[PDB]
Amino acid sequence: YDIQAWKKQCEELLNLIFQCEDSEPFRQPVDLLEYPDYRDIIDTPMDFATVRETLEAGNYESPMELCKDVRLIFSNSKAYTPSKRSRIYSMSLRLSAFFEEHISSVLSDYKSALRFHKR
Ligand SMILES: Cc1n[nH]cc1CNc1ccccc1F
Repeated sequence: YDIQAWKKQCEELLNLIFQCEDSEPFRQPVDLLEYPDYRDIIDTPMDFATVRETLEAGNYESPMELCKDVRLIFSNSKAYTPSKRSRIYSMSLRLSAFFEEHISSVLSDYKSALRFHKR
């Protein structure tokens, strides 16, 4: 029933993601000195610190918006990887599976609470 509960649920999930070793390449914006052509390939960079800061600033209205940005981290990894077997892309696949497994109930609970609110 709680329309606001998603926010703390997303903070807790982001805390788990930051503890997870697989998130290391995704915690901060990609450094252009390390990957000089990054912006030639990726139009909209995204990383977990930016997601956490957007959430803490009160700049997400729903968990769907946060999901869209987290999914952008993973699609940017798939777009920039030179191979489906690269280290960083393999880490992104595992982290994405972990994220999707945990975000499902957050999204479901929010959409149910909102449908109850508008009944
Ligand atoms: C993100 C990010 N973190 N660290 C480097 C990058 C750039 N992306 C990337 C690079 C190589 C293989 C696979 C990839 F997705």
